[PDB]
Amino acid sequence: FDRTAKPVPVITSEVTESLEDMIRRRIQDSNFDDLQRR
Amino acid sequence: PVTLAKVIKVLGRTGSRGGVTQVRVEFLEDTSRTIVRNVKGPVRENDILVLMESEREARRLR
Amino acid sequence: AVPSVQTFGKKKSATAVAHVKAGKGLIKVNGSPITLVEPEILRFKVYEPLLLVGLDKFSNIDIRVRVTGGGHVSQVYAIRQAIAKGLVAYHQKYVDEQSKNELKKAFTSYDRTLLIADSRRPEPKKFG
Amino acid sequence: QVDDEYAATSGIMDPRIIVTTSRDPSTRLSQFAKEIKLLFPNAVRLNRGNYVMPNLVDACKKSGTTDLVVLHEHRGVPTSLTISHFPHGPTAQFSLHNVVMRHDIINAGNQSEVNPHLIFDNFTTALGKRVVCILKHLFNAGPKKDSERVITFANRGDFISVRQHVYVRTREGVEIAEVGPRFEMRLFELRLGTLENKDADVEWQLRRFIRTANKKDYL
Amino acid sequence: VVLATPIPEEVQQAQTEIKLFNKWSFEEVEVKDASLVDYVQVRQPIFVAHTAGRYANKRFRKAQCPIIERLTNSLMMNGRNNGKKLKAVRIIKHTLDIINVLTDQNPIQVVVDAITNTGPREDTTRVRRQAVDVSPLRRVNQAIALLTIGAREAAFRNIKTIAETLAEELINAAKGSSTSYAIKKKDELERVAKSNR
Amino acid sequence: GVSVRDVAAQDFINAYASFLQRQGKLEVPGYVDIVKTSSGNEMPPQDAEGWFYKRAASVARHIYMRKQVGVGKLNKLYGGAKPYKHIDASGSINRKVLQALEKIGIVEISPKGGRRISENGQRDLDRIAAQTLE
Amino acid sequence: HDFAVTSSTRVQIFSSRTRQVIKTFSRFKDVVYSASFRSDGKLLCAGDATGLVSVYDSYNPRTILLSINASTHPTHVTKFHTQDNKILATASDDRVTRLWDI
Amino acid sequence: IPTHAPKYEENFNPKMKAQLKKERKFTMKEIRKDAK
Amino acid sequence: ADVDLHKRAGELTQEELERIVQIMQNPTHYKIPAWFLTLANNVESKLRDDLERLKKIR
Amino acid sequence: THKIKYVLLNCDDHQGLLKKMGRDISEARPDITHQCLLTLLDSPINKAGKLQVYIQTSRGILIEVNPTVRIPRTFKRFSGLMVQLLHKLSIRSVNSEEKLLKVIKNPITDHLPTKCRKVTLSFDAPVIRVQDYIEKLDDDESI
Amino acid sequence: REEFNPFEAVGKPGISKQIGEEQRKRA
Amino acid sequence: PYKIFKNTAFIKDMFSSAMEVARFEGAQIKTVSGIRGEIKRALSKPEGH
RNA sequence: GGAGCCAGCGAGACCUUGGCCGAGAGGUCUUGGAAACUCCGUCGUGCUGGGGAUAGAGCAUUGUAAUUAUUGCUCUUCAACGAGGAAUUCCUAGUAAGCGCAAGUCAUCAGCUUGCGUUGAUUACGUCCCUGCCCUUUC
Ligand SMILES: [Mg+2]
Ligand SMILES: [Mg+2]
Ligand SMILES: [Mg+2]
Ligand SMILES: [Mg+2]
Ligand SMILES: [Mg+2]
Repeated sequence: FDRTAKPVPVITSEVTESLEDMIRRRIQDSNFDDLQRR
Repeated sequence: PVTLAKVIKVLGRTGSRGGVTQVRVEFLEDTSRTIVRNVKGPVRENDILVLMESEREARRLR
Repeated sequence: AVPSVQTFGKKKSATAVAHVKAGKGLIKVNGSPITLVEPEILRFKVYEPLLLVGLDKFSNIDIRVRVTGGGHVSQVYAIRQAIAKGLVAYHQKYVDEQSKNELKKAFTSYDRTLLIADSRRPEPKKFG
Repeated sequence: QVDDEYAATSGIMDPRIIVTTSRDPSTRLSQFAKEIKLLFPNAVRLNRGNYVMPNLVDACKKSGTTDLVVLHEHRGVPTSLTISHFPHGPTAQFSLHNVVMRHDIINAGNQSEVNPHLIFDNFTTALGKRVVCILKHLFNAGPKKDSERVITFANRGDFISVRQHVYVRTREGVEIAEVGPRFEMRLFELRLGTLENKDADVEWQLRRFIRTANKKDYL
Repeated sequence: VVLATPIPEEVQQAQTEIKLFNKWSFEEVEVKDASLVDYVQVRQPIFVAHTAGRYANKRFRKAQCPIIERLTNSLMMNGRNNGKKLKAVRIIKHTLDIINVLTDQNPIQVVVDAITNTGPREDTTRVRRQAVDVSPLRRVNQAIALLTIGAREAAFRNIKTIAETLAEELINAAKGSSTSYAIKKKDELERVAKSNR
Repeated sequence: GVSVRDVAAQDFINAYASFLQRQGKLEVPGYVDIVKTSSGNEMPPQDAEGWFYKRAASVARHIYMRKQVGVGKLNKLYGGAKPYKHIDASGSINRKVLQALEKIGIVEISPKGGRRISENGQRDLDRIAAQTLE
Repeated sequence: HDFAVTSSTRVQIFSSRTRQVIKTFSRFKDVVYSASFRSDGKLLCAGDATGLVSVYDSYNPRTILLSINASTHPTHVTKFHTQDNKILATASDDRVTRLWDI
Repeated sequence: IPTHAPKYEENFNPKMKAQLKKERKFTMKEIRKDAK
Repeated sequence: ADVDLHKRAGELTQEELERIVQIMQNPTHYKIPAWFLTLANNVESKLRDDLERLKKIR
Repeated sequence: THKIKYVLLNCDDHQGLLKKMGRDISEARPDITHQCLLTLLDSPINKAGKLQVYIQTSRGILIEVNPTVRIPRTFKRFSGLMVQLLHKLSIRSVNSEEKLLKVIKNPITDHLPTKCRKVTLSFDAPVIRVQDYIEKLDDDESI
Repeated sequence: REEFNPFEAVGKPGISKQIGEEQRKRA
Repeated sequence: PYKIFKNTAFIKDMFSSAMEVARFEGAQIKTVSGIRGEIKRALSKPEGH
């Protein structure tokens, strides 16, 4: 049967590993999307 | 009888323990005589305080 | 027409509308006498204006107060504020200015909250 | 460029943040309100005891606040979050899913309150840029290069995953230790005005029953 | 002068002098210990305890609070009674009536005697324990708390009501008898401080 | 000159309730002694002999202050809290009271429904307003 | 000058002018044996078959101001001393007439 | 002084309609997780 | 019974107590109003069967 | 207590499990406690109602023993009682009128009488005659 | 890396919902 | 439907027990008129609502 | 148990003001589209006139075609509960806390969410001593 809405996303271990990869992966390159004094 | 003292100055930056205030008080019996004491409760200038002992001088209680 | 003035007294949600006209000293609240105002413990509170300025001034006027809103205490404060404001307004409109000045003087000497609305404004003690 | 509401103060003055809750909050929303405060370096927690919304916004504006955060719950489970930017908006409302507080960890310890590094991932659409602008300015400008604290906002199918980690630069990579809390946040309303003004024009709304709501992506 | 409202003669006597509940004069009430003066206030007469004053604004306005009002506020505890001031006022009125009956002395005077007597002059602070003095505001606060707590606990599940147990506690404290629970606690605190003096 | 509103709320009700009991012309149904006056109530009125007359006395004013009265308003007027439901007072007693009063002539059927304080009744009320004062 | 009557387990105060009960004192559990007033009349004392003697504020039934258990035996007579207020005398079937103080 | 025996279960455990409710909850609870 | 309620149960005189007995035993005579005077196991088994089928799904 | 069923941990019955818990079994003998309350509860002083019993479990748990109680004599049943008291915090009578055993808040002193004398059993301490000790002692206080 | 993920310092019981899903995944 | 409060409504006879509702939480539904909706939550009392 | 009484939020046939019945629940005939609290009374330290679970007998509502459930009212029956261990969370003025009322307005919520009003306090409002988080030393 059909559903109206998106299902709420689920934080599996693989999702954490993929997310935690990107968090670590970025930091090597020091690429932080940050506000800086203008 | 317990001697009386009216506060004249609330001392600051005395390093007293939390909840303790070091104050300077003048005896009602003798205005000139002044003693430094420690207060566990609230206190300002011009309020009157009980001194069971009039000889002890206050020391920083850490 | 008959000289008359209208005033409003507010405390929290309580609002009292007072009509003061030329009369023979009849004071009523919600169609009832000021003597039957409830709570009785706070009746003296509603008596505060009448006793302060002396009863003779009211003897030449009728005051009708209708109260709506708030609780019992707030309603009592609304009634006393409305009565005081109505008396001062009537004296200003149809009586000499010295009388209104003396009323305001002894009045604010006793209690300013009776004329000026008292608002227990919330205050953010915490910074920000 | 930076939005007009933020252009004047973008990269000049640090923000002032107010975090509060609904009337008669449950216990947990009190703790969860704190964790939001600790998340934002310049946030201060205030009790909403009998405070009325026009009174709240006006009092906050008088004191010079930049943004307001109001939080809702259901049986102590944080359900919604709303962020209102002063003086004239915008107001964004957010729905919380999979919320996991830090009080919910044993022996976790205290947070570091240094200015954190920020990561915004998978924000592509114009609305995606707008929401990023709203969230970016909650924090101070100019975090130190060696700051060990990182906050990430990762967009996965309009469900923004929020995480807080502390990293250590090792000789052969980085190791990140999560601090929490964990929660998934989704936009469903964005209005041009303060939260009090219910009549403010809606910049954007989420249509929940559109037949493609099943597979429509907005961020 | 003819007005709708007539003034009873009792109201005229009240106009002559302000008395608590239109029954008790503050004129003869004095604090025995000169120190508790300016922290135990009886100089301003009040007809009823209710005042709607702002005493939590600055640290010390509670000092200026009438002590009868202080006792009334301290009474309404335990959650079920929170916010219930007027019942506390009635309880205090009945308690003063009882105290007047048992002792012909002014129940206001009995109250000030009890609060003065039960004030712990010396206490302890955890370091073990070390003895230190007590400030008069702390003395009066602790005294009211102990008296109210003793009266409450005594009649919590007893045939005695709150009013009569409160009257008994006040009378015993004023006498200085050990029967008063507050007197026992004060004496024990002072003894413990003396042990660690 | 004397009016019901000029009298303290409790005083005349006791006075007027005595008058109804003293008069003896107020019809009282048999089931007064067995009823609780409301579902929320737990026990019948303690003053079994006089409560209906006092019930009549209180009703006899609320028509005076408010010209129009119906059974529905009296039920809500005397209703009370029981989650709370705020059940209204039992309808049967108030209807009998309204019928009982108009038999004496204290009240009568008003236009557009309800009961009006009869010109005889308002005069009667203004009396027992008086002897309370004197 | 309202007069008090001791009957059954209760004491009733009658108004002189109205000649009708104005105060009814029913807290007494067993048979009541006295209703004597003090000289001022602000107090009234009473005796009970249980031997407990109770002191009430006249016209205020509710408050038990002083409750004393004179003896296990019945206390039939309780009288305030006319000259001195503070002392209250109690007689019992124990055949000892204790003189109590408030 | 009075003496009264203690009331206890010989082997303590840390009517049928009530069990139906608990087994409903467990059976109820599982259903959403599959549906989700 | 025309018996004052404030009275204790001890004091009662004989005639009123007999009257009370008559009232209780003869309510209708004195006009007392009338108004004043496995499947679950099967459902349990069915729930268990549904639970077992549900396990079979998985 | 510990689930195997929660059983009152015994020095002899459960030696391996207490080894797994790491607690020395030598101090795992509730029988000594049981014997003390038996002779204590059945003493004439208890039956005369001038004795009340306090138990401080080694873990730090304080128990009230109402003088009215009548424990089972068999130790096996007694263990059955003790496991429950720890779990329910209380014990109720068969007739359901009074709570016989109740766990309570530490420290003991607040439950101890306001005027009271305290002594311990030390073999090294000087030997004293208990009758003399109580006789020389006051009356309003408590021991 | 594994040690310093308390959600999977240790969390309270019931925080992580991994066991159900991997079992749903197996099904 | 048996009760209506603006967008929100309670419906009956769709399901015999609450067990059935939980299986169908969030499902698409629509009326004969064509207004679309969603199964939000099962009501504890009565069963199936 | 009586008697006295005060709110502010809120508008998508079905709702309703009013009359007549019934102890109540609830029926029938018509018109338009608040509590907490105050005063006086009864009980009285007794698991008691606190508590209302379970159970029995009735009087009604809603469907639907079953003697099926459903939701109320009346009488009787009258349980656990006697202030809560080890531990633990939060809190500074209209604040804690108590009290009721209203709307369910695309996320969440169905005796739960939000909002509204009413009663209204004790203590603290100083300190870096302990703990923790920071700033400075163009030392
Ligand atoms: Mg609420
Ligand atoms: Mg909430
Ligand atoms: Mg009441
Ligand atoms: Mg609250
Ligand atoms: Mg501060």
